[PDB]
Amino acid sequence: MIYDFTTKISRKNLGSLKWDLMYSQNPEVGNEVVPLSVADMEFKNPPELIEGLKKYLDETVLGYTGPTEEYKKTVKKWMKDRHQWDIQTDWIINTAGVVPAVFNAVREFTKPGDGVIIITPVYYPFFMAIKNQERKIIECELLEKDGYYTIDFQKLEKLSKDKNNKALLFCSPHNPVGRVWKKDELQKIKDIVLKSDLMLWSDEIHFDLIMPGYEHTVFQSIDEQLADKTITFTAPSKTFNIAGMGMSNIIIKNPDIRERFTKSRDATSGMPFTTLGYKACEICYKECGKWLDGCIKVIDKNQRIVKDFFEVNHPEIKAPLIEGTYLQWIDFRALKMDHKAMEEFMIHKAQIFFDEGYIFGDGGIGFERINLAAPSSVIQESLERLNKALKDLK
Amino acid sequence: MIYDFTTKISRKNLGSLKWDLMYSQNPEVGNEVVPLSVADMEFKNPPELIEGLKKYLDETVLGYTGPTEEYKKTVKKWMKDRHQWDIQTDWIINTAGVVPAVFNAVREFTKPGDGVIIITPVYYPFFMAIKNQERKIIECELLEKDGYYTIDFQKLEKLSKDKNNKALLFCSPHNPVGRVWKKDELQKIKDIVLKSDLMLWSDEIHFDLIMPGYEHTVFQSIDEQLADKTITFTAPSKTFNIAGMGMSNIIIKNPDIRERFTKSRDATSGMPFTTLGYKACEICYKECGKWLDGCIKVIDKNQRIVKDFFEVNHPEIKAPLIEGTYLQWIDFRALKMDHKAMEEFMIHKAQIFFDEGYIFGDGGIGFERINLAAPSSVIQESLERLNKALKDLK
Ligand SMILES: *Cc1c(COP(=O)(O)O)cnc(C)c1O
Ligand SMILES: *Cc1c(COP(=O)(O)O)cnc(C)c1O
Repeated sequence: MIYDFTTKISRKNLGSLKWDLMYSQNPEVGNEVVPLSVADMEFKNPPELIEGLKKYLDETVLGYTGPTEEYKKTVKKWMKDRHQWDIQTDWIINTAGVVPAVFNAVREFTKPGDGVIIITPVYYPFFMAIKNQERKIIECELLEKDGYYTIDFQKLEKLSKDKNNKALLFCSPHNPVGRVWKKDELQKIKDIVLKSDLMLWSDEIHFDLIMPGYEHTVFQSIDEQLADKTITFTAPSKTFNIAGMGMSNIIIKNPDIRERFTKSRDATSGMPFTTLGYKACEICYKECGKWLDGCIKVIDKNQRIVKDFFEVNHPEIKAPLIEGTYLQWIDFRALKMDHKAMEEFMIHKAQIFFDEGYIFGDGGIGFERINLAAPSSVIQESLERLNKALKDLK
Repeated sequence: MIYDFTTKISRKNLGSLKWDLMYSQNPEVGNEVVPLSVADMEFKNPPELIEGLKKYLDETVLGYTGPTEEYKKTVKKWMKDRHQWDIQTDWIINTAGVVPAVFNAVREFTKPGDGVIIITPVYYPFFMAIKNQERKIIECELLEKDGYYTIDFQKLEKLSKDKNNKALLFCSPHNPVGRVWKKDELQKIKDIVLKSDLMLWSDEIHFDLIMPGYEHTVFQSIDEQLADKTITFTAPSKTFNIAGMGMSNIIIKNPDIRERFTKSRDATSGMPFTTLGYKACEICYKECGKWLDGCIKVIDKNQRIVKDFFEVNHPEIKAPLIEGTYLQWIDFRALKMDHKAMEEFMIHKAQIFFDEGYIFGDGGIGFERINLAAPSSVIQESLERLNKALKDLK
């Protein structure tokens, strides 16, 4: 199959939440502008998936649908071959998206007033899943040194000792800083977790999007006792740009926890009957491996394009390479602009639409998250607009 | 076009909930057997839909997607053209299925211990939506005389006086009895509702599947004040056999009720991001009207086959014609077999898989619901199989 990561596509007036958001923020945005905000790709989906879905549409009946044993086997096989992770078919529980699964986790395993620990700054829906259900957000801020983010273990161990805290909501790879947790880091966290009564909710939706050289370790794969009280969220959506196919594979080893998560889901959302969602995931894992390799190559090229751009044109702004995800963390703090001013400038002066750093927590103030999943030429067009805007800003 | 309502299809090992349930119940079931239980059709989807979805796939990106204004106008046009019902586009709230919407209504407009009135026997998920959320199921049993079901207005009024009951969860057309409510019946229910603090939740998922000779009336369309406190559940799933596309259109006129409903949805399932869900509904409404006409004819043709079948071979068993839906209600109380025992007989001796009447409430004990949405030849095969089983039964 021949893949395309070069065609500049347009998603204007097509129901794209990302594009509609851009036009809503700046009605005067040029027609040549492409948003680099929300985490979905500016690439057509894998050809095999599209051809596969069309083939399926000619065979199937779009009725009440559930996962086939083959589907489960395919997900189990992906975890094995791609992550040296041994799971069983009956460990897989499906939800229409990871966020709803997270909301469900909080709903079922905690009560109002209970605390949930998250490492910040981080993917904003985490905050929502907690406080929106009246639970307490317990922040364990990341330590940062010259752009490199690490875990505050002393503080984390302290928080785990607080009986009111019922679980650790973990992001791995960690959005938006692009960290792919090292084995030693995961070991320290594992010890803290097993030492307390904390449950482990590990969101590893970005675990297939790792940059060259780095290695992802499925958290619950390093210890069976840890796995006994862990809920791991996975899905093919971020990997193959199918967030609009709504299908997630939540892995839960413990029968008691699994059955509680399922009961709760069945009272809110219910079981996913989306036939194409099941098939899309199967097709991706079975046939879209080569496409993913090519996608990662382009992303790696793009993070280097960004890094180079600032080293050459505006050295005080830092865009370090990331370890995972296709979301790069750019440090604009040297501009000495508060986050509201930055946002205003990016949207109206540079017409570059990032996911403003501050939305991920106060630790993101001064930073900008750029979506690298676009053609290199598109990234270049955007940086040049920024270039002229920054120069004008003088 | 050439619409196929004759090809006997097989959905074995394809993830069909209906078929898998069948095999689970009778591993020895013959390969010639087709289930007539779960409410999805044993027909392939509308040609226009399939060609439209394939075309859409060649042009779209499967990312985070929301409804377009065109989508909304199309939903509005369908209500206007097909039901003489004037709705506004901002009245439309989307969910991934009607059942989740019902759970949402119960969770947001009532509290634990509150009562929700339902007219039984009825679609079983209704019971679950209430009971599994710690709410009280308040049954208002339908009156039955020679097969025809009517509303017990006296009981409904009595129950409406209990301030603990917060709403009436209505099914129109009514599954599983097949009643399409007359304006006279709806007006009488309305007066009872308007004189109380009862909210109205009208599940009208079957309102496009009306048999010749009858006409559905959207409940909230008969009175503006009733509409002010009514939540109407609609979707294209039952109509075009796309329960596997996960897209429902919940119509809520009142701004405050709507806002609350949406808030409740966002705290549990969030909005549907399904790209194909929105497109499938728009295609069906715009291009699949003729297919639907052909489908209803076969359903009408089949219900008459069932009716005549019993009158000729087992007249003590009654299967009267229905007014709406494609689910026919059969009275098997003349066999004097307790339900659990009768189910056993149907599953193993006759190898006919109905939706056992008792599952819809005690009022269904002794009845069987047959899915008419299948090729006429398939209905005949099934009936002939039960015929032998019945005779041998003696
Ligand atoms: C994108 C993203 C999700 C995905 O939600 P889906 O609805 O399953 O696509 C969950 N977690 C993080 C950390 C993400 O960045
Ligand atoms: C089939 C049916 C539904 C459809 O539910 P979905 O969640 O949209 O599949 C809802 N209500 C009744 C009365 C039905 O018979």
